[PDB]
Amino acid sequence: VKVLTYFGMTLAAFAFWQSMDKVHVWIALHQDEKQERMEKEAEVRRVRAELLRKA
Amino acid sequence: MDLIKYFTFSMIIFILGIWGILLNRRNILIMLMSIELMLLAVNLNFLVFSVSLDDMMGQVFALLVLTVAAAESAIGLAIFVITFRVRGTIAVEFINSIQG
Amino acid sequence: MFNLFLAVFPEIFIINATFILLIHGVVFSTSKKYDYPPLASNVGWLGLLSVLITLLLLAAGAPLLTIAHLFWNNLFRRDNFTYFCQIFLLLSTAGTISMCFDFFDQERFDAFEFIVLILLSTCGMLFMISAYDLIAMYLAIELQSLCFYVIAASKRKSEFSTEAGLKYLILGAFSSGILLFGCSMIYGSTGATHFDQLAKILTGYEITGARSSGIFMGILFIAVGFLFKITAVPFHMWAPDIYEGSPTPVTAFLSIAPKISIFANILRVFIYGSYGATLQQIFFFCSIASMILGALAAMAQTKVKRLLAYSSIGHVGYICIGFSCGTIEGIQSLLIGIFIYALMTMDAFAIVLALRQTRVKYIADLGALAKTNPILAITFSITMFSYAGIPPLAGFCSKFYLFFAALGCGAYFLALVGVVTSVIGCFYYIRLVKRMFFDTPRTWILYEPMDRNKSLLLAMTSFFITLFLLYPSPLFSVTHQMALSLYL
Amino acid sequence: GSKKVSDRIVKLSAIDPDGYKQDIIGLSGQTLLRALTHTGLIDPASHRLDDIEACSAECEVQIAEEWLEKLPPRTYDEEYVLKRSSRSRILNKHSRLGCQVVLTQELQGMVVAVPEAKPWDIP
Amino acid sequence: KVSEDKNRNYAVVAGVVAIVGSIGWYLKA
Amino acid sequence: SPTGLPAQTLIDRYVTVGAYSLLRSCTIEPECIIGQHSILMEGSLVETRSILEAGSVLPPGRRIPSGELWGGNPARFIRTLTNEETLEIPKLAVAINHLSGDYFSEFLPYSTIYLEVEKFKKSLG
Amino acid sequence: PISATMVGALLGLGTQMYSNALRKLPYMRHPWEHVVGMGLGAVFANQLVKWDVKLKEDLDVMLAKARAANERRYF
Amino acid sequence: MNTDITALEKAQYPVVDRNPAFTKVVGNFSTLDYLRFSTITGISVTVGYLSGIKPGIKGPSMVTGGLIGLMGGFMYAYQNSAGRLMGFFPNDGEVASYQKR
Amino acid sequence: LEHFCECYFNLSGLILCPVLGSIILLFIPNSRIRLIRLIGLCASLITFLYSLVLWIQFDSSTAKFQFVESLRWLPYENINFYLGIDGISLFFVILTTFLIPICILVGWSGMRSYGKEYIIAFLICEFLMIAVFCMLDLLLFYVFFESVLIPMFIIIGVWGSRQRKIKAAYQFFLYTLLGSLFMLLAILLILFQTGTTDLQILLTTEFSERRQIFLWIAFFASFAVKVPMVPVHIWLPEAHVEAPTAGSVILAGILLKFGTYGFLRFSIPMFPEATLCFTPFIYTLSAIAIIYTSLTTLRQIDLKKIIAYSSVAHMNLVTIGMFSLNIQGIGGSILLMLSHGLVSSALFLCVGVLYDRHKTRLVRYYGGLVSTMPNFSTIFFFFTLANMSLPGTSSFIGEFLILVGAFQRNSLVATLAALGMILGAAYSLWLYNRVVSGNLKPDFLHKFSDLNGREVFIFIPFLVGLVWMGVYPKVFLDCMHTSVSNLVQHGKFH
Amino acid sequence: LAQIHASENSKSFEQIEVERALRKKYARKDEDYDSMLGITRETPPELILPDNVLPG
Ligand SMILES: C/C=C/C(=O)SCCNC(=O)CCNC(=O)[C@H](O)C(C)(C)COP(=O)(O)OP(=O)(O)OC[C@H]1O[C@@H](n2cnc3c(N)ncnc32)[C@H](O)[C@@H]1OP(=O)(O)O
Ligand SMILES: [Fe+3]
Repeated sequence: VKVLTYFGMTLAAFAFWQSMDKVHVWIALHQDEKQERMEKEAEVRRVRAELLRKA
Repeated sequence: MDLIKYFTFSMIIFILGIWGILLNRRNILIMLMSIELMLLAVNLNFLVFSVSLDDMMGQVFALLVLTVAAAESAIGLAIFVITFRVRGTIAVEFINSIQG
Repeated sequence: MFNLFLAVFPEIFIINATFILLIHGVVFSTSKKYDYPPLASNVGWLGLLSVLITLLLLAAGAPLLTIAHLFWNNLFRRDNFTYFCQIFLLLSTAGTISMCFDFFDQERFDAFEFIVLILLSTCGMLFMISAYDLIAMYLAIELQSLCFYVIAASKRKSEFSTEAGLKYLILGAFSSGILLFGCSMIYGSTGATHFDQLAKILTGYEITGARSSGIFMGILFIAVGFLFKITAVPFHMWAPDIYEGSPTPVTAFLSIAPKISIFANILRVFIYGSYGATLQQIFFFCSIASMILGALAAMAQTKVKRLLAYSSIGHVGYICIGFSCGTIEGIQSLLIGIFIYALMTMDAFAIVLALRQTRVKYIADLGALAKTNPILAITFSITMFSYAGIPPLAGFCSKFYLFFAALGCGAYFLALVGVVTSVIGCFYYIRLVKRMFFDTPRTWILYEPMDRNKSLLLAMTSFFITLFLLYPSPLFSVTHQMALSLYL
Repeated sequence: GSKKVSDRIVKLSAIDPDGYKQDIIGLSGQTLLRALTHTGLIDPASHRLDDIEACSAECEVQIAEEWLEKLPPRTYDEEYVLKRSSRSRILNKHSRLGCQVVLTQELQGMVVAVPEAKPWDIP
Repeated sequence: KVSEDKNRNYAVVAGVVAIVGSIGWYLKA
Repeated sequence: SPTGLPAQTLIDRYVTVGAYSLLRSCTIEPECIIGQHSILMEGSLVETRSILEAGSVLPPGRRIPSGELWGGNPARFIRTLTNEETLEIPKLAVAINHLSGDYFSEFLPYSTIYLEVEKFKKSLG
Repeated sequence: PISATMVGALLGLGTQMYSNALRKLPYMRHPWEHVVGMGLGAVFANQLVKWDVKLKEDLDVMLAKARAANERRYF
Repeated sequence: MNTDITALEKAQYPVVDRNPAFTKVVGNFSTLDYLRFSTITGISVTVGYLSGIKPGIKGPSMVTGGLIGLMGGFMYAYQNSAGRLMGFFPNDGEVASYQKR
Repeated sequence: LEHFCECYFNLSGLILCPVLGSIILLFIPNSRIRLIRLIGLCASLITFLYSLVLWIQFDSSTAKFQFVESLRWLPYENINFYLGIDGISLFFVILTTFLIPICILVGWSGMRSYGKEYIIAFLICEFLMIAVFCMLDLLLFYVFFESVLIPMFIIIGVWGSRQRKIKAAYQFFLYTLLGSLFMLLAILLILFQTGTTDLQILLTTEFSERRQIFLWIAFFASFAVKVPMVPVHIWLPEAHVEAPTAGSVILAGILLKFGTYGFLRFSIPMFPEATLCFTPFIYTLSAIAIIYTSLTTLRQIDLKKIIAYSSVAHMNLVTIGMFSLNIQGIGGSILLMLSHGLVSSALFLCVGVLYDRHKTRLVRYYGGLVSTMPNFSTIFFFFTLANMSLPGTSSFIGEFLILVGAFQRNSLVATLAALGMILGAAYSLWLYNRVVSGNLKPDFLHKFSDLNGREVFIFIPFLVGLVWMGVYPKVFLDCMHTSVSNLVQHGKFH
Repeated sequence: LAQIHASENSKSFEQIEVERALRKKYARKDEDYDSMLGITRETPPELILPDNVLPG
C-alpha cells in the first residue's frame, strides 16, 4: 500500500482503540447493576427451590 | 485499565492469526505465518500475566515457548521446501491428492 | 545428589542410548571404508534393545521412581498410574519397531534417523505421562509432535508423504497454539500452572454463578487441543489423510503410542482437576460425533489404511464415552479399551505391513487370500471380528461397556447411536472377510510371506484376541489399580 | 489352425502425454487398460486388477467423441471416480476409465489419449 | 586348527557369558 | 511373438502341463490341462477352461477357445466340454499339488553332500 | 490337572507352529525353536499367575484406603 | 541446591542407609548384581554383532552394543544395590553387614 | 459355590468333544482327505451317542435343573456361571447332536474340494449350539449365540452355490446382530436391577409391571428376528436358499429354534404379567404370518424357496402354542419344534439331492421324476406328507396339541391357525406333483440317477424319527411334562 | 546365449558366493538416501549381461 494509506489505516485503528477504551469504561460503570441483577436472580432461584423442597 | 489494554493487544494479534487462516485458502505460507502470530500472542499473554500477578512462572514458559516456536518454524519451512521441490509449485491444487 | 536421579534412570538411559545410536549411525553411514552401509536395521535392532533395557529399568525400580518426590515435584510426578502407562508405552514402541525390519530391507529405507526420531518421540511421550504442570505437558507434547511431523514426511520424494507432512504440520501447529492459549488463560486467571495448585483453586465451586470466564475458556481451549490429539470429531480430519500418506510403519506407530500418552495427560489434567460437567458434555458430544462419522466414513472407504484410520476414530469415540461418565469404572473401562485397541491395532498393522511387501492398497487386493494363504486369511478375519465386537473375542469389552455406561448413566440416545454404529461397523468389517473368502476374482495377487518378527507378533496377538476373556483378571485388576492411583 | 490369436487382435493407437502417437495392440474381450499396459504406456504395477473397486483413475484415458458413441455410457461409479480423481474436481466429458472399457472388433482404429500419470504408490 | 576371526571369537564369548549369566541369575534369584 | 503381443511364457493358476510338453512364449489361461507330449509354439494362447489332448501340436499364434477339447497334430477342435468336466480341472491341479507335498517332505533344508566333499578332500590331502 | 505350566507350554508350542504356518513353512521347521517356545510359554504362564495374585493383593489394600476415605464423610 | 531424598512410598525393609554415596552403593554390589550386569552387557554385545553383519560393521556394532549394555547393566546393578541399602528392596544381606559392623 | 455334578456323563465332555475334533483337524495335512473325513464323522457320532446317554440318565420327576455344573470365571468368584438342562432343552441338544453328523455325511462326496475347513466349521457350530442350549445364564447365552454368526457366515459365503450368497450372508449376519444387540440391552437392564444374570436367581426376583413390559419388548425384538416373525422374516428366504445343503439343514433345523427357545427359557417365565398383556399381540403377528406366508409359499417357483418359506408358517404356529400357556400349548410347541427340525432338514436334503445332480432349483425344469427316481420319489412323498401335518407323522402331534391349547384360550386364533391345514396341504402337494409327477422333459433333463447307498442311509434316521414321534410321542412327553408344568405355573400361586 | 551360460556354469564356489552377496546387495535401491549422502551406487560388472543377449 502507499505510505499515506498505511498512515490512514493507523489513524483509523487509533480511533478504534479509543472507542474500545470507552467501551471498557462503560462496562466498568455497570458492575453494580450486574451484581444486583445477579443477586435478585439468585434469590429467585433460592426461593423457588426452598418452596419446591417443601413438598 | 492497563491490564485490559495489554490483553487486547495480544487479543488482536491472536484474532489476526485466526483471520489469516480464514482468508488465505490458496496461500499456505501465510497460513504458517498466521500460526506464528497466534504463538506470539500467547507468549505475550504469559509475560503480561507474569507481570500482573508478580510471578516468575510466566517468564520461564515464555522463553521455552520461544524455543518451541523456533523449532516449529524450522521444521515447517523444511516441509514447505520439500513439498515445493516435489511439485515445482506451492499452489494448493497440487497438495490435495489425499482425500476421501 | 546422585541418588535423587534414581527417579529418572529410565529416561536418562534411553536419552543417552539414543545419543549413542545417533553418533554410531552418522559415523558409519558416511564411511567410505564400509561403502556407506545402510544402518536402519542395525540401529533399529540396537534401539529395540535400548527400549527393552529401559523397560527393565522402569519395571524393576517401581518404588524408586517415586524417590525424592519433593525435590522433583515441580517438574513431574511419578506414581502407579504413570508407572503402568509408561510400561505400556514402551511395549508398544518395542512392537512397532520390531515390525519395521522388512520395510527397511526390502523397500530400502536406509535412514537410521527414523529410529532416532522414534526414540526421541518415545522420550517425549514418557515425559508426557509423568507431566504434572501445564508447562511440562506442553513441552513434552511439542517434542512428540515435532518428531511425528518429521517422520511423517520421511519419504521426502513422495507426493503423498510430503502432503501428509504439510497437512500434519499446519493443523498440529494450529491446535498447539489453541492449547497454549488455553494454558495462558488458566495461568492468568489462577496464577498457577502446577496440577496440585489448580486442583485446590478449582475444587468446590465449578460454575457457582460468579464464574471465572478465563478459567472456562482456558479449559475449553485446552480441551480443543486434546481432542485434536485423540483424533476426535470435529478435530479429526487430519488423521485419515496423515495416516494414509505417511509410511506404513509411521502410521502404525501413530495409531497406538500417542493415544496412551495423551489419555494419560487428559486423565491427570481434568479427572484429577475440578470443573462443571461442561467438559464431560464436551467429550460426550465428541464421542457421539466420532462414532457416527467414523462409522459412515469407514463404510465409504475402498482402501485398507483409510478404513483403519476411520475405524480408529470410531473407537476413540467409544473410549471417550468412558471418560464422560465420570466414575471409577469409567476410567477402568477407558484403560481396558485403550489396551485392547492397541493390541488389535498392532495385529492389524502387522498384517498390513506383511502385505505391503506386495504393495497392498485396496480392499479388493485381498481377493482369494483364503486360497493363497489360508492361515493368514483366518488371522485377519479373527482381527476383523474382534474389531466388530463379536464375542467371545477381545473386542467385545468395548461394546459391552459402551452399552453398560449408557443404560447406567441413564442415556438412551447414546444406546441407539451405539446400536446403529455397531451394526454399520460389523458390515464394513465383514466386507473384508467376504472379500478374502467369498469372492472369485479373475486376477489374483500372490503375497510374499511375512518375516519371523511379524509372524511371532501376529501369533501372540491372535492368541490374546481369541482367548483374553477366558483369563482376563490381570488386566481388570491392573486397570482398577490405576484408576484409583489417580485420586488416592 | 481355424482359431488364431489374430482373430481377437484389435488395432489401436495411443497418444502419449508428450503428444507422439503409437500403434498398440490388444485382445478383444480384454480391457483397454491391458492393451495399454502391454507396452508400458500405463504402468501395470499402478493398476493390477480390472475392478472398479481397485481404481483411482490410474487407467484414465481421453477419447474423442467419434469413438465415445461406440462405447457403453459411463456408469455412476465411473463418473464418481473420475470426478474425485481430477485435480480440479471437474468431470472431463471425454474421460473414460480404461479398466471399464472392453475392447471389441467395433473399436478397430480407435485413437486414445493417455494423460500424465497420477501418483499411486501410497507410502 | 584355530579359528582366526577375532571379532567372531569375541561375539562367541559374549553369547556364552550371556547364557551363563542368565543361568546364574535364575539360580541366585 | 509373431502376433506382436508380449512374448513372456505365462502359466496361470490351476494349470496342469502334462509330462514331456514343450512350451515357448505361450500363454495358458487359468484352469487348463495340457496333454502329455504336447507342443505350444510362439505366441499361442490357450484360453481358460480348455483341455488339450496328448500329442497335440499348436502352431505359432494359434488359439484354443475357452470351454473346448482340442487335439491332434496340428490341434483341431474335437468337442465342447461339459461344465462338470471344467469343474474337474482345478481338482486335478490340487491333487497333483497334494502329491508333490509328499516329495517336498523328503528333503531337509540342507543336504549332507558337503561332508562327502570334505572327506573326499581329506583323503586327497 | 490343568496347570499354568501345561497351558503355557501348549501355548508356546502353538505360537511357534502358528508362526511357521504364517510364513508358509512346515509346522516343525526348526524343532529346537518349538522346545524354546514351550519353555517360554511355561515361564510366562507361571509369572502371569503370580503377578495376578500380587495385583489382587495390592488392589485390596488400595480399596481399603478408598473405602476409609469415603467413610470419613459420615463423621 | 536444597535436596530431599524422602520418597512418596515408604520403604518396607530396614533402612541400612537412607542416602548411600556412589562409592558405597558400588561397593555394595553382590554377585547377583554382577550377574545382572554381565548378562545385560553380553546380550547387548551379541545383538550388536548379529545386527552388524549385514552392513559389514560387526566389530564397531559390537562396540556400540557393548557400550549401551555396559551403561544399562551398571544402571540396573546400581539401582538394585541402592534400593537394597535404602530398604526399598529385600536386603537381608545389607542388614547382616550393618548389625555385625 | 461349586456345583459340580456327580454323574460320569456330564455336559462338559459333550461340549469338549467337537472342540477336540476341531483342534485335532487344524494340524492334519489337507492331502489326507480320508483321515480328515473319518475323524470328523467319528467325533460327531461319539457326540451323538454321548447325548443319548445324557437322555438315559434323565429324571422326569424333578423341576430342578439337572446335571447342573458350574464353571468359574474369576478368582473373585463374584461372576460364576452354570450349565444345566431340563425337560425343555434336553431334546434340542439331542437334535443338534443328531443333525451335525448328517451335515458331515451330506458333503462326503465333495470333501476333496471342501477340506478340513468344512468339517471344522460344522464342528464349531455344533459346540457353540450345544453350549447355547445348555446355559443357565442370560450373558453366556448372548455370547455363545452371537458367536454362532461367524461360522454360519463362513459356511454360507464359501460353500453357497451362486453369487447371491454375498447378499444372503450379509442380510443374515446383520439381522441377527441387530436382534442380539437388543437382547444385550435387555441383559444389562436386568443386571442393573439384580446385580446378576443367573437364571435360577432371576426366576425368583419380582420385576415391576412397567419394567416387565420394557424388558419383554427388548427380549421380543431379539427372539422375533430369529423365530422368524413378520415383518423381520425376509432374511430367512435368501439365507436358507443361498446356503449349502448342510448349511440350510443347520439354519432351519437348529438355528431357527433359538428364538422360540428364548421365549420358553427367559421371556415367558421371567415376565408373567408382561406375557399376558402381550398375548393378543403375539396372536395377531403369528396368525398373520401363517396366512400371509403360506399364500406366498404357493406362488414361489424355486424348490428351496418353497421349503424355506414353509418354515416361517410352522414356527409361527409354535409361537401360538407356547403363548397359550397350558400343557397342550407348550408341550405341542416343543414337539413341533423338534419335528420341524427333522422334517425341514429332510426336505432340504431331498432338494439337495436333486440340485447336486442337475444344478437347478427351478420347479419348471423338473417333472416326471417318478419314472426315473422312484426311491427318491417315495422318500420325497413321505416327507411331503409330514410337512402337511398328516396324522401318523410327528408334525401332526405338535400341530394338533397346539390347536388344542390355543382353542381353550382364544377360539379365534385357533381358527385362523387351523387355516394352515388347508394352505399347507395346497403348496406341499403342488410342489410334489410338479417335481415328481407328470412326464419327463428331455430337452431340460435326460440323465438321471436314483439315491445311492449314502443318500439312502441319510434318510433312514429321519424316517424312523418322524414315525416314532408320530405314533408314540409318549417317550418325549413323559420327559417334558414336569418342566412344562412348572413353566406354566410360574408366577402364580393358585 | 551360450557365452553367458558357459560363464555362469563354470564359476567356482568362492565366486558363486561373492556374486550371491552382490546380487543381494543390489536387488533394491534407496537412491533418495544416496542423494542425501552424495553418492551414486553402480551395478558391478559381474552382474551386467552383455548387450548382445538383451532384448533391445
Ligand atoms: C532365437 C532362437 C531361435 C530358435 O532356436 S527356435 C526354438 C524352438 N522353436 C521351434 O522349433 C518353432 C518351430 N516352428 C514350427 O514348427 C512352425 O510350425 C512352422 C514355422 C514350421 C510353421 O508355422 P506357420 O505359422 O507359418 O504355419 P503355416 O503358415 O504354414 O500354416 C499352414 C498350415 O499347416 C498347419 N500347421 C502349421 N504348422 C504345423 C505343424 N508343424 N504341424 C503340423 N501342422 C501345422 C496348419 O493347419 C496351418 O494352417 P492354418 O492353421 O490355418 O494357418
Ligand atoms: Fe480403473
